[PDB]
This record gives sequence, C-alpha cells and structure tokens, in this order.
Amino acid sequence: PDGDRGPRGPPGYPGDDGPEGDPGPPGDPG
Amino acid sequence: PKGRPGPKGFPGYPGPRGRPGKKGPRGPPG
Amino acid sequence: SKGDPGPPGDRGPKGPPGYKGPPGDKGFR
Repeated sequence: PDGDRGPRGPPGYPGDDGPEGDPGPPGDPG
Repeated sequence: PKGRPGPKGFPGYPGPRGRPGKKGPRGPPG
Repeated sequence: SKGDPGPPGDRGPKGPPGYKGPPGDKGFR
C-alpha cells in the first residue's frame, strides 16, 4: 500500500495592498 | 514488498490578506 | 508493507488583496 500523504505546505505569502479608497468629500461651500 | 511513496501533501493555507488600501484622493475644493 | 511518506505540499496561495482603503480627506475650502 501507498505511504502516508505528505505534510501540508506552509502558509501563503501576504496579499497585495488593497483597492484605493474613495475620493474625499468636497470642501465646505464658501 | 514495500509500497509506493504516499501522495503529495495538500497546499498550505492562503496567505494573510494584504494591507488595507491607500487612503483615497483628497476631495475637490468647496 | 506500507510505503514511505509522500512529499510536502506546496506553499499556500498568495493572500487576497487588502480591503478597500478609507475615504480621502475633505477638500480645501
């Protein structure tokens, strides 16, 4: 019979910086 | 007789999420 | 008889993109 399945691989590396935030509100009228 | 080597391990966990996205652009003048 | 252990798995996938960033600053008066 086959031997045991091998160990799981290590954790993945970090993801990209996320999507840019929305433009801010306009200055007060005013 | 000795069996075959076991199967390859499963992939590791997905990596950590990336940093929050950059703050958005400054809004327009009032 | 039982075979030897299999090889290690691959490193996991690259993580997901970060969450959307915060709103930009209020504009100039």
